[PDB]
Amino acid sequence: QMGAPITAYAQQTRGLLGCIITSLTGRDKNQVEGEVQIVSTATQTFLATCINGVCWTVYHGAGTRTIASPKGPVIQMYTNVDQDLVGWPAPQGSRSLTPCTCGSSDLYLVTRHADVIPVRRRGDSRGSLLSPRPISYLKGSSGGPLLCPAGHAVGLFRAAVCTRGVTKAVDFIPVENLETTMRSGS
Amino acid sequence: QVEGEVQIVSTATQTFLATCINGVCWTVYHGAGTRTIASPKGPVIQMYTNVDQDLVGWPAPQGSRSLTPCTCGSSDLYLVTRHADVIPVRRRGDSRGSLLSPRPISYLKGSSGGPLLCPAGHAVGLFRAAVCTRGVTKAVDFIPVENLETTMRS
Amino acid sequence: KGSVVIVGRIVLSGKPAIIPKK
Amino acid sequence: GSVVIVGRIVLSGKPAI
Ligand SMILES: *O[C@](O)(C(=O)N[C@@H](Cc1ccc(OP(=O)(O)O)cc1)C(=O)O)[C@H](CC=C)NC(=O)[C@H](CC1CCCCC1)NC(=O)[C@@H](NC(=O)[C@H](CC(C)C)NC(=O)c1cnccn1)[C@@H](C)CC
Ligand SMILES: [Zn+2]
Ligand SMILES: [Zn+2]
Repeated sequence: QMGAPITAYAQQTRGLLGCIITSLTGRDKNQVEGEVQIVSTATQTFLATCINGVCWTVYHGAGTRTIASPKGPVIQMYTNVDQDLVGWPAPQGSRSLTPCTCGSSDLYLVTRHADVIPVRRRGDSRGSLLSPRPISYLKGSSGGPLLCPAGHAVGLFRAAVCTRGVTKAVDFIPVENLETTMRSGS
Repeated sequence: QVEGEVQIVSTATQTFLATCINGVCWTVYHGAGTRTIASPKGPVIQMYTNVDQDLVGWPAPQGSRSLTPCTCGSSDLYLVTRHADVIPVRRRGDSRGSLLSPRPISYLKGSSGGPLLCPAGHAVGLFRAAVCTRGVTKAVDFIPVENLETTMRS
Repeated sequence: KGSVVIVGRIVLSGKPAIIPKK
Repeated sequence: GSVVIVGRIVLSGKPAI
């Protein structure tokens, strides 16, 4: 968010059984808050980020699926199979992040555990961890945001470079790839 | 539910702050000294006491969680007060930092032993004393995390 | 086949605060 | 005397359900 240091917390709203029933009915009456949403399909659990009034995540996780809302299942707004992107209209009550304009290379990744990991940009869609971590830690964090020192969105977490069970580098989808998915079509 | 990283501590005399980094509650020697912390099971002895670096440490209490030390080397620091206000600070050395907006001395009083965070929210150091000229503070003085990390390897 | 469901949230906007109650 | 805890501060800004 706007200025100050990036700090985060996590709140669980549903259990395994509660998730399964609302996945099949597609009806979710629960109240929504925050910028980042912890998503699930029962079988797999990951992350979703709100940038520009739209809730984005990875295609390798959600596919061509619908999101559960208070009015029933909501169809996707954007689907970009090649850039590994998916988008639905941001749920009522969620806050959106503004794309980065400062061009900084000191990125900060937010995990599902609500921890903030320091990342250094090493390319257009590549960055390296300042402290190498085990692969288990990064699991469930796909679709999560990479923030700049101001707390603005640089990109969404896609894949980790794993050698022996430890990850030294991360792979992401940059914010400019989102805006060209908005300007494209199908 | 809900654990704090920063504790608001008090002696018979003054009142200051205490920050949990790596399973241990740290604060300034000029506030606690060789004192013990209160717990429902009795007084707890200090795990570390470094009189030279103005450091004191006891094991982390109940209702607390630890801050992870900074690994990004950023110079854009942020001070957290006893009132929970965040002050932007620029690093001007190993243990020195300047305020972007010069505040009166009262504003910083009792915020010693508090943390100085980097943009990731990770601990860079502990607020020790404020640099005062005429009653207005323009800069701050701190104990960096690498002093805490060596005092542990001992 | 089934829908994607929201099982939790993460808020970035939380500013430092004093924990309420005694 | 001892050092007592008179309050706590959360950095994350977590409200508590
Ligand atoms: O998607 C995630 O962000 C995530 O957290 N996912 C959840 C839920 C989940 C979703 C999809 C799957 O896929 P399935 O198993 O095939 O049905 C499983 C689970 C989770 O619990 O993980 C994570 C982020 C990583 C921790 N995503 C992954 O698991 C990705 C998968 C995608 C698939 C599309 C193409 C990109 C990768 N897996 C990895 O990132 C994987 N490592 C790699 O594939 C890297 C990719 C490079 C492009 C960086 N390759 C190497 O590390 C490598 C090393 N040495 C030689 C060659 N290649 C890791 C999980 C390690 C196996
Ligand atoms: Zn920016
Ligand atoms: Zn850092």
